[PDB]
Amino acid sequence: GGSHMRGPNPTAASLEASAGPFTVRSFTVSRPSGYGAGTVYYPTNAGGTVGAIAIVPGYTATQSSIKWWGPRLASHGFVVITIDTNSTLDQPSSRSDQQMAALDQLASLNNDSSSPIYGKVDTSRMGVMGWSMGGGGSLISAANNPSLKAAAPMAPWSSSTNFSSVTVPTLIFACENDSIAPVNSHALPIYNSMSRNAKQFLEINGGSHSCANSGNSNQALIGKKGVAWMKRFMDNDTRYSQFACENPNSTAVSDFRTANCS
Ligand SMILES: [Ca+2]
Repeated sequence: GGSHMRGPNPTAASLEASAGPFTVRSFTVSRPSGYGAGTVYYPTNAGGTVGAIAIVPGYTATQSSIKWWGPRLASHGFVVITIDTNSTLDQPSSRSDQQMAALDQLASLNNDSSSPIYGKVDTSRMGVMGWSMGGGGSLISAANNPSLKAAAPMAPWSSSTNFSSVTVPTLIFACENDSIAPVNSHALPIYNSMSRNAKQFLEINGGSHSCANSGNSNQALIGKKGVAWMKRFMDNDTRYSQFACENPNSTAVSDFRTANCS
């Protein structure tokens, strides 16, 4: 598909800032199809079509826990939907279905001349993210939909750790002191199961289960890595290779691993 480069050349400082290069606006989805609710964040001035990312919260949680990713990613050139699930008690498989339904709705709104994102989406370039059970659902989405270009589960919770089938580039954020989805029985065995993909594991030092959520104390680092990963793999943009693949050399990181990254 070639590359899909948007925006000025990245620097560490420009990726650690809270606001990327593009102005962002948002709207709530009027008739969500297959999920509970969504807010769509989009760049007004990206200079070309951009890929789409759907983000799912955790069990009992709402969009507030994942909201910060909307403007953070959209401002670098992505259409991002943060969803609420049909019920906040939905399990990971249901969360995956709703995540994929939200991406499909972004593709439909791209066809809709009355939508703010009419013609703004390259619907062939999509990614998945989520927290906790939504991170589990993101891994299910990636396993079931290898056409996805990237995945970034955060403090994932899953009953099964075997994601050996996944071929999608996957960045797993983990939280060192997680007591809800302990790293040793969730994020790390999940990470080790994947032998068929580019992958990365970033464990946040001292982090509780909410360490990648809105209001976290490491938005510079986490946001830099999330954006860099999505830019590298959703846009095929090798200006981001070093940022996506590098050990961040951060006292904020207690464990860093990566494989097959370029
Ligand atoms: Ca520590």
